[PDB]
Amino acid sequence: PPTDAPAVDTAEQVYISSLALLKMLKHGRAGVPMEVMGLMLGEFVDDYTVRVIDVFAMPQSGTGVSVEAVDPVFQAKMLDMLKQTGRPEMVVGWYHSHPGFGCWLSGVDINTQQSFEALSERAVAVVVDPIQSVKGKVVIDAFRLINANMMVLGHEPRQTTSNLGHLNKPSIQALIHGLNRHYYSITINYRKNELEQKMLLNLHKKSWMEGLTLQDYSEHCKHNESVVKEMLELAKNYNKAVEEEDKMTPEQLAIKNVGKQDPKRHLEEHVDVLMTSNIVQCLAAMLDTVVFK
Amino acid sequence: MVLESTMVCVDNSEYMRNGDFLPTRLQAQQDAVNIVCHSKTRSNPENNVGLITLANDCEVLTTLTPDTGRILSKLHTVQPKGKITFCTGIRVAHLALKHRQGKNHKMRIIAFVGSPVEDNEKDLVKLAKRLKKEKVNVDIINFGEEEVNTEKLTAFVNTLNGKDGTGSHLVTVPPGPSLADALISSPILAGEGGAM
Amino acid sequence: YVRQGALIASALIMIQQTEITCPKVNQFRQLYSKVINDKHDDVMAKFGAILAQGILDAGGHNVTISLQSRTGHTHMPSVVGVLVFTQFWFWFPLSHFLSLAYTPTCVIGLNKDLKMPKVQYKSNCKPSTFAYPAPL
Amino acid sequence: MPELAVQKVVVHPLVLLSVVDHFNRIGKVGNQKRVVGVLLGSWQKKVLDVSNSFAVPFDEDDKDDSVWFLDHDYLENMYGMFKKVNARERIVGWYHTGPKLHKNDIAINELMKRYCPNSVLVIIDVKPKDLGLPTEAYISVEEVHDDGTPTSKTFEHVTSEIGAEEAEEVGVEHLLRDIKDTTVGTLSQRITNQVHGLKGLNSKLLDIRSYLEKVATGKLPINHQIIYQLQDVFNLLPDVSLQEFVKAFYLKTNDQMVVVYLASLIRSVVALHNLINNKIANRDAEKKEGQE
Amino acid sequence: VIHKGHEKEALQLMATYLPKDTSPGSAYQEGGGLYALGLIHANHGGDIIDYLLNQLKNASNDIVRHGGSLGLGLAAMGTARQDVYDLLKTNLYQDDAVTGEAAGLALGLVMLGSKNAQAIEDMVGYAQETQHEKIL
Repeated sequence: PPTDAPAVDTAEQVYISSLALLKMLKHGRAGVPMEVMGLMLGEFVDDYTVRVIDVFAMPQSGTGVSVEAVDPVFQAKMLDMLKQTGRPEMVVGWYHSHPGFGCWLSGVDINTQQSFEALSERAVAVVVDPIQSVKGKVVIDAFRLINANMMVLGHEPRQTTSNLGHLNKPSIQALIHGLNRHYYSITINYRKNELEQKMLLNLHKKSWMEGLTLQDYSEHCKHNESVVKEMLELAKNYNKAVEEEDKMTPEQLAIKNVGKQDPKRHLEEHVDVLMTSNIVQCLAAMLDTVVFK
Repeated sequence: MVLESTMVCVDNSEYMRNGDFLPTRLQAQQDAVNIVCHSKTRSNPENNVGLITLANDCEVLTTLTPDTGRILSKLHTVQPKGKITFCTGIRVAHLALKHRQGKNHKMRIIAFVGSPVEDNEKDLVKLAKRLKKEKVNVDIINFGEEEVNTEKLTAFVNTLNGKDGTGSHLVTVPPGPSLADALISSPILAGEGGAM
Repeated sequence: YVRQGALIASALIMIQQTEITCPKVNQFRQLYSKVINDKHDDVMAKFGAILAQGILDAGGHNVTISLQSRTGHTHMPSVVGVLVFTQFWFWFPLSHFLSLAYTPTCVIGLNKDLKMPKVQYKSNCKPSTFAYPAPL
Repeated sequence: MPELAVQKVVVHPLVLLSVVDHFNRIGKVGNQKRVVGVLLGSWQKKVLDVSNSFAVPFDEDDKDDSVWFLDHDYLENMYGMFKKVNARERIVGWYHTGPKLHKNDIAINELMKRYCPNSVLVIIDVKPKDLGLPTEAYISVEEVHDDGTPTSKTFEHVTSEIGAEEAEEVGVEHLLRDIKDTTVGTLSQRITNQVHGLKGLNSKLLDIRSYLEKVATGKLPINHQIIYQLQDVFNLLPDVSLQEFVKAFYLKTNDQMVVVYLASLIRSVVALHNLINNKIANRDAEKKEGQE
Repeated sequence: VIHKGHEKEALQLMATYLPKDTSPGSAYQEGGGLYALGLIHANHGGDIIDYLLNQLKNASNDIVRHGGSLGLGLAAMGTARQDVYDLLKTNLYQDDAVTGEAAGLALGLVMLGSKNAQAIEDMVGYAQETQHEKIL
């Protein structure tokens, strides 16, 4: 070469701002049966990092992911309406849900993204599973198609851009020709602002909650009554368990899972609710005696 | 011309029920607006036309939009009532001109006025200094309010003209029956060179 | 990706020290080749298994890692030598700074006139602790 | 309202994040400014569940109060844009980024009311500082007064809080694994509630004290109503039935201990039996530690 | 690295991939050339500091200032030389993906073992503005 040759190598990452993610989850779970889709608005820094700052849905038809209610006039109209708010943003990608199963791209899925590849060259297709994502990590990947033609022509070991890694499996269905023929795995990050963090952190307005109140003292004796009688019932069975365990080997006390009502587990289960209650039950009365003295 | 942001200021007042112009000054006001909007959507192919009122607490009935058809359809339902104000109206007009698609449009207010103005000239020529800062053009159409009024608006439109005679001009409409003065005194051919 | 940090960690731990008090060096060396012949170990592991051998034999069994001088002093080229090699936090070609903590510790007899002597050293011990690889 | 058609306004976290994102959209040199959006939501009882919101171009003079602009046409376009994406999303109110109320607000409340009666304000903060929730909800009602002054559009406070869905829950969950709050167990959690509660009463009372001190001197015309209510406060304080109350409160405590005693005792016995189990497992592990 | 130890003849060995005698073709082998030259002449830079300063001063490709910063920082390593510290400082005030990574590292190398308390309050402040996983 007398001049540089085409290049691609890149550890592509997506920042999804704490705002966006919540909208993708919510709106995406709206359509468990018929998955929704949405445009992704934000900026595009250097060339290693997509910055999705915000998203907004698109309408649909009533069968699935049609692109006859993915009107060019919808996204046109909206883009102008968000310029007049104060968002000089452009389309960077398109996300949808594949609820209930693995974060992969289907034939129509692939094909669709191909259109966002002609219209624009920088497109990440981001995937959210509002069902499985529940509680914990939040299953959410990202994918970008890869030129299958160039792969056939000898650039098959030349679709390796320099990404980091962490391995997947259940989507090896279409990821064995996905990761290794049709698309690949981008990696996801977040940006935990301190203002958003001090905002969400709020979940209780207590200046009228506990400590300025306390349950009804006839509602509270009817509670103790019940528990401290259940104590008796469990107690008896507890003696009957302490005679048994002595005369048996731990394999038979191991598989003892018929009527869990007998053992310690329920005297602990109780005492920690009872106590709790009551202690504090306890302090609440005293504290108010001085506070509103 | 260049693409511009036009703001039609129409007035509500008991004075807008005078037979001294075309049947009733109400109806006649409507026709005049209908021509000045249409005539500034053919000068440029694109041009945003507004429509606020100048009475009570000055209000917006339509924001900047290119459809003359909305400007004519809200305008049907006004009513002659209240006492106009010039201050409140102007100042809401800026806030309406800032918000627009595209920042290459020019700021032009087409203002129709029609009842004695009760603000002193000292405050009006402070607002005209703030408009001089904000590069706002303003045409004032005296559809009435020239014999029942000594024009403070003269010192208003000369506070905007340091040297430019198009920067701001106060257009008059003779108070007779004058059918033919509300059509030629239009701001697209009274106080500028263009007439398209 | 923990394996990538425990193969290279071993091959740094052991560069031309052989069977002196750590006989494990034939056990780990085997293991550096165990996972090059395999097509069942991840690329992000293989990359750390190639260097496991590549630094071991570094310099022809002559250079070693030692951040301070045997005189006694922490010389800076070595500190940076293993500080910007270990670092792949985001950049992959940072794998040459390991030539600046490489030192060929050898007695370099220099004659009174800054020229080359001929003179040798008695063995106070057998050639097994002397060592140096065996090409096979 | 007197109507039982409003009471618990419940705002989901993504709204909070949405207004806090809107406050930095405008945020160039137009910051230090009230910014306003419309609240989309659903509701069917004493609730106004807020879910979605989107900024509306809004301006406001910084010394006048009749010079405010709000692109209601923009609303009648977007409102339909979002309806076309989710049915069941009427306009249940509109939010105003604080820091507190402005005289101008009532005006706005009637240019938003041309859509939905019952519209509410939801003052959200752009600065974490309060220890209660940054979400106060007001309604535009009107009333008559005993003094004989003309009817007015005031603003009346209704209780507020934030809730969630599974989606919302999970996203927030995910965003607070840095600031862990789950290491803290039950018992201590509620002691926290009872100290953090005094942290509220303290500053509320403090605010009333600054107000009373404000009218007494450094004059600020008296509003008989405030002082009225402020009398009911000092009649309601628990006092006049002192001796009897004492003799009873002591008794109910006595009970409370009786049951704590029992609780801690059982707890002890059970833990001790646990210890016996450890010792015996240790002996039988010592027979294995020998052998070969 | 393989030819660390060649001094007056290293410019010639690397003259068949270094710029001028070699085409602008693949700026990768030009940037890599400069980086290599900083590896050969690491801590002893004499005429080579000037050579690399003329290679960075007239540079117009991003890859050349990448590998180039990596060579130049090594040749002037442990030194002060306020000229090269400010050239490499301009690389960082230019905000370009792969030029600012290598340039940042190279400026930490130019002032190695010293750092003026002014250069710190320079670099940390510039780290508050910037945005990147490589330059930052």
